[PDB]
Amino acid sequence: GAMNSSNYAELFNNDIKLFVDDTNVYRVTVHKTFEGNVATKAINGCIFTLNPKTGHLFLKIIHTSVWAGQKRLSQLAKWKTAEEVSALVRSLPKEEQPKQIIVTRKAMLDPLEVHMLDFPNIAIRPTELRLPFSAAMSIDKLSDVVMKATEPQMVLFNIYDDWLDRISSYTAFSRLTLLLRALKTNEESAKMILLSDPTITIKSYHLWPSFTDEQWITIESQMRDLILTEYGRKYNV
Amino acid sequence: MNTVPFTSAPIEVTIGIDQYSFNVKENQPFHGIKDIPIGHVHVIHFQHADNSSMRYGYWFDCRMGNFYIQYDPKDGLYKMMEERDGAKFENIVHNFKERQMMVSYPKIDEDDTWYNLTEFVQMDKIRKIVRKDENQFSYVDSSMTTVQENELSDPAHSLNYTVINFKSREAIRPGHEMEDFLDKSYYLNTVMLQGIFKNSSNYFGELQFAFLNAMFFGNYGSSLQWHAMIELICSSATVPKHMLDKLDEILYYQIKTLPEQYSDILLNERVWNICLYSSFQKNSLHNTEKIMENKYPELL
Ligand SMILES: COc1ccccc1C(N)=O
Repeated sequence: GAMNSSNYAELFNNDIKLFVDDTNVYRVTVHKTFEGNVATKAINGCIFTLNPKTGHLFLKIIHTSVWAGQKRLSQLAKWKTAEEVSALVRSLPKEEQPKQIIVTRKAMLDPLEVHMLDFPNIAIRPTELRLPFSAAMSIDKLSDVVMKATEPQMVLFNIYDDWLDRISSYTAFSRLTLLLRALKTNEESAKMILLSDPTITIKSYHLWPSFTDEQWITIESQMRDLILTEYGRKYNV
Repeated sequence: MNTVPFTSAPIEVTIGIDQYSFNVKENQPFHGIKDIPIGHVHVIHFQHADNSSMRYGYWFDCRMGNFYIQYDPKDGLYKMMEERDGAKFENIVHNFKERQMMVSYPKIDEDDTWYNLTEFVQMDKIRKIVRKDENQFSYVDSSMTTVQENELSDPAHSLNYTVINFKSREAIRPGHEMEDFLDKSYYLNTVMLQGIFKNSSNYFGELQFAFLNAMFFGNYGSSLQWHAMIELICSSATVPKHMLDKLDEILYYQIKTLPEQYSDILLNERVWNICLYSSFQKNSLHNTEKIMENKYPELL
């Protein structure tokens, strides 16, 4: 059933599972036409499919050509997401296929369940957690590969860099969701935090800066301040 | 006109015959029902005065044999039976018509209600849903589960309705997932009508039988089946025009006949609001939408 604060450690057990977030699949800019009407222009999107235990991120880039000539794109986008996740599962060896897929938005349940009828043993689950995966496009290297794609493409990342060498997957996921929550609440501030000190760099094969354990504690504290702050500037407290 | 005689009425019981019903007191001199119209299936049904639990009854067609009811004090119910001996049955029934010990099937001449509720229902198809092949009539009660219910526990006592499941490999063609889920015409027309039911008359027959078992016995799995068969049609963009017109008439008479006080349990709010107001056929059921809106505006 649904995933929530009570069964949170289940994410880091040894049953293969994936989170699927569809919030960046169908992306548009809204603009005025010469006649003074409004139109949309689609831009490249991505499916965010993440193993929370290992950090493996299957980033399926959604090129705008997939929308050409199609109607009801917000609905199609959920079914396209489900088709691509299904194709991903089918491409994995049996022993790498997930036992559970957790969708971050409940409108993905039926599209994914229907595309996975062939996999009766894979549980499709919602969640009550408000996860900040929409902010994935605030990670510069992920945004860059999506916007440069000229065709459909799958790119594989580890969203934890090398963190699992030093911390558990529970702690790495907590760090990831704090970073992403901050980027979602105030992107400018969050990004200022992560890069202010020019001596801390991002390795070519990484997404985030190479912080020492001590510097991560500083960083993490500065993100909780930001999130609390913005919650002030928002609600006035 | 045919007759369903009774040996006796040893226990107080409300007896239904199709959409009619009457009370019989314990050991009252009741010996059955006469003037039953030939040409239709019928249902004779029972609710004991001491235990409203278990409504039960028998589907039958008098063209298929001579049937009578006898109370079994061991199993505690009124049982339908068949008499092979015609001459004896005629001779025993006549004795009763002479002593005026029978109630008359009370059909008003203007009234087509029973025809309109059973137009496509045939005994041969009832007997495939209700498997008990040594009898020409079929027993149904409030508690019997359907084959699909048993998949989600006695198989001999099941209602073998056609399984309908919108998220099933039968319903959804590989590669047409979105198309087939959002527009069920493939499942309705190819899988169910051409494949399983063969024609729409057989589909409507099962739909009508499911409704009648829901209404007369409060059979929950039959109610599920009735709504699923409605929803499969309403959720199909492509339906033969004659089928939509006939469905409108079928449902109209079902909604007309439904007890006003059972609407809360016998009508599924989601299915009806979807069918009448969101589905492909939202504008194709004029008679049904008008009676629903005037009789059950709360549900909507
Ligand atoms: C003659 O048919 C019967 C056979 C046994 C008992 C009663 C009946 C009857 N018709 O009521």
